[PDB]
Amino acid sequence: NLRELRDRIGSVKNTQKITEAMKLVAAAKVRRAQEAVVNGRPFSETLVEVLYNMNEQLQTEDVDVPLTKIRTVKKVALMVVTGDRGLCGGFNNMLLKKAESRIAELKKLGVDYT
Amino acid sequence: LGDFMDKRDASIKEQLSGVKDTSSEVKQLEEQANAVMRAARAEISAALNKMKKETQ
Amino acid sequence: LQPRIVGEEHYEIAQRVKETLQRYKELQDIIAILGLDELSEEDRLTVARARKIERFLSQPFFVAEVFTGSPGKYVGLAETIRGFQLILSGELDSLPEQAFYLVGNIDEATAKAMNLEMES
Amino acid sequence: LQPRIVGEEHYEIAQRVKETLQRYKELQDIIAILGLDELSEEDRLTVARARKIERFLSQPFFVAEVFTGSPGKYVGLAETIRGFQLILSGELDSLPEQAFYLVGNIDEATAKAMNLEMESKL
Amino acid sequence: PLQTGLIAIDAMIPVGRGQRELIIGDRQTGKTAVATDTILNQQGQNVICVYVAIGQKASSVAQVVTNFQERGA
Amino acid sequence: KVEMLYTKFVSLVKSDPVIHTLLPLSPKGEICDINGKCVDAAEDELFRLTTKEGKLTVERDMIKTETPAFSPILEFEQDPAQILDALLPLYLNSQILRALQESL
Amino acid sequence: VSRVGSAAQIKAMKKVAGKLKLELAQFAELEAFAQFASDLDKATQNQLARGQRLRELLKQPQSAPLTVEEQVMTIYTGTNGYLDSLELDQVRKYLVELRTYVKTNKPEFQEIISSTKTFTEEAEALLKEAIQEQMERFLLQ
Amino acid sequence: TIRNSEELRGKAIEQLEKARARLKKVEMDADQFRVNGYSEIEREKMNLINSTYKTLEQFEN
Ligand SMILES: Nc1ncnc2c1ncn2[C@@H]1O[C@H](COP(=O)(O)OP(=O)(O)OP(=O)(O)O)[C@@H](O)[C@H]1O
Repeated sequence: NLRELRDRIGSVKNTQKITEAMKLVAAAKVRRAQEAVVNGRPFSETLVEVLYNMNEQLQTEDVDVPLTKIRTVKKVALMVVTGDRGLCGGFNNMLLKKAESRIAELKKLGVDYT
Repeated sequence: LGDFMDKRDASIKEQLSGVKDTSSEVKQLEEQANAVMRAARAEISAALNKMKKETQ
Repeated sequence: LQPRIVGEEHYEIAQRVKETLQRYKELQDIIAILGLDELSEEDRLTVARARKIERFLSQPFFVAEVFTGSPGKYVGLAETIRGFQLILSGELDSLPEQAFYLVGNIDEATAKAMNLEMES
Repeated sequence: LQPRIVGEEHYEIAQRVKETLQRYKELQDIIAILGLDELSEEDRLTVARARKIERFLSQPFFVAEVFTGSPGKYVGLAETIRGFQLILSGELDSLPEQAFYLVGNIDEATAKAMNLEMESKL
Repeated sequence: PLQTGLIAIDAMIPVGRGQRELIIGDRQTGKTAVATDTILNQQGQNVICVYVAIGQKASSVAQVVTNFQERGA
Repeated sequence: KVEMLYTKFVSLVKSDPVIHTLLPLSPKGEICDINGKCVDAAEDELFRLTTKEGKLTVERDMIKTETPAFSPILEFEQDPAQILDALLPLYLNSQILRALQESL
Repeated sequence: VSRVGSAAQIKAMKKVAGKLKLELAQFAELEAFAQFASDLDKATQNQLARGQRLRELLKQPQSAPLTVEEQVMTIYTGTNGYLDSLELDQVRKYLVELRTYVKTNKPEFQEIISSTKTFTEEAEALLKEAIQEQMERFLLQ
Repeated sequence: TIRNSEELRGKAIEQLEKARARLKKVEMDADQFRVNGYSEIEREKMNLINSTYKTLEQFEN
């Protein structure tokens, strides 16, 4: 049985050296993604400053835009974004299970979630 | 003419009222079959098992 | 461990323990590598309940008080059915792994759970 | 198994099957710990390919039918290299894998594939 | 054919009269149990069984002959 | 009251999600959630990978920026009750892209 | 492995499920393979739930030596996919109900086939008939 | 549409007749299950008692 468990050891060497590869690749993806986010940053900065001073300048509530007007409690949608590739682990279906409890909380008041 | 119109209106309304009543009655007969056969299966199977264990 | 000796109830009690714990070992040798949450929700719960039975079988010994410190406890057949029953039904299903650790009686595990929940 | 003595295309068939097969036999433990669906695509195709390959080259025997259920097949090597030139190339990657299970010839594998698709309907 | 009484063996891996199938396995996994089961399966098949017990507990062989006295085999 | 559920970024292991409320919006800076989150000043943080040891962490500072009151003399060719009706889709798209990439 | 094969078992079980050994071998591998269960193919989903229910047929109680005709019954119940739609963990109950139902209703089946050792259309007909009946009985309930 | 609602009412009453018919037939099948269960408890008790007594007599022999 010696050679076969020896080869299980060798494949565990393989496994460690491949999990290291996945580790470094995901680190490169994290670097590129945070680079893209700080790339889209000044867009965000500009829009929030112009939005803050615009809704400061508006100065009275004669603004009937349907996207913002805080209306009644009908259906409350879920814009949930989830895992990207299934080496996820815990948090990336833990968001799903917290979403399940939020579906429970929306059916508490019975609001007909979407 | 108003009597004829009120007649047809109230008649169709009572017809739909009886339609909903008959739907609830069909669900009531479904409850009849459901509880009857369910308690029947329970009684027959549980009595058979209990008397089987006792005689065993 | 035969139904026609221990009662079929105690036989399947021992079964429903053993299936779960053997499954836990079969999952153990691949969970230790590559971590906990790569399982199903089911297999995660089954691991939790298997380790529940595991720490639940930590019988405190009456002669081991002078070695460890805890004055051990005595348990019997009502325990033999009921601790299993609460574990496998899911009555005790939120108290932690310490909350049945080194306590024989399952009611003693419940009181221990009360005490550790009280100390927070 | 020299190329010049088996035919230099038959040898390429043999090399391609041994290559993707050995790579799969390497990959299989990494599969068993990280999931095929994770295991990257340029090898995720080859694992399913060679996975079809080995089961296709499982072929029934005229005596083993007592152990299998269907009477076997005496397969010709041209038919073999033909079917493998389909699989290793990736022409018959549309077929289900168990259509290659225990099949003498690749046209019979297409036939069993149509039968499997038919029963996927029925 | 020769009959097992146990399902999966006759299902996939058949035993036959004259065929010498080999039960194998670790300890405490029902080897003697499936042996006695495929013995007292034979109740109308005109099958002599020879349970040659070798080198184990006489209490165990008394248990199996007790089960045989129960099952008539 | 949409309940946007991206997953946050606080630690490398357990970045617990929070349930954003995208649409409808609110007063300008307010991008509050259902669970009283309410950063409410729409200047946000930016995650970075601090390296204090052999391992890594998260570096997020709530980076603020000014309200310039951009110009009193800047003229509104489209009637500032009207230009905001199209500016708010842009805030929606920026929030949904920031949530998308935070989830990633 | 049994290295003499079907020639040392009955022709009825032969004609029913000679192939089931290799089918279950594939189910064992694929169930080892279905550890990576994220997006299973629908056909392999059918295959895995199939061989799942088959393995559940290969459960049997302590010292209950089934009639070889009953083994033919359960082997055809498995190989003809009636149990595929049914409940996956109540297959033991389905089987004991089915065997009691046939052993009462149509005990002519087991004797005609034990006199012929052959899975004929009469066997098929009696089988699928009591299968419809007891499938109804255990669907309700 | 009012007439379709009335015909749907008639269909509901037909399904209620089906429910009552299957209720009576289910009670008949329950009498059947009680009959077969009486026969089964009889078979179990008689088989166990008689076979155990005969096995005791075989032990006596
Ligand atoms: N179908 C079955 N269902 C439940 N239990 C079973 C089954 N078959 C065998 N067993 C159990 O296996 C246990 C061990 O029996 P057995 O002594 O034959 O195992 P073994 O490996 O032969 O042990 P040893 O080699 O020490 O005799 C028995 O207690 C028996 O109940």
